[PDB]
Amino acid sequence: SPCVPLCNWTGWLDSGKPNFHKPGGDTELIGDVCGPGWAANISCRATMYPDVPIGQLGQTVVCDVSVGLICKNEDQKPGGVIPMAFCLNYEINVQCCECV
Ligand SMILES: [Ca+2]
Repeated sequence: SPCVPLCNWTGWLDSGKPNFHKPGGDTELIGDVCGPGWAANISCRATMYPDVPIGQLGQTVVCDVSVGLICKNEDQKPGGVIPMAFCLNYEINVQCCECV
């Protein structure tokens, strides 16, 4: 008697955030969490940019379809058009496959 995985979106979630200790460094890795070697859909956004892929706002982040999000701004950048610096809280939504 086997089970059958149900690939559902986790909902927008957030492992790591700038208000924790350092601004950039938002690494939300699903790949080694839900099942290393999966193939499912990811959506990467910022709370203030829910429509726009985070790189487009002038960011250097990599929200990768095989592993999850990787926000790491190493090069300093003061100022902005948002009252926040580079690499701000980002979040992902991934469609991982589970049964209960
Ligand atoms: Ca985050």
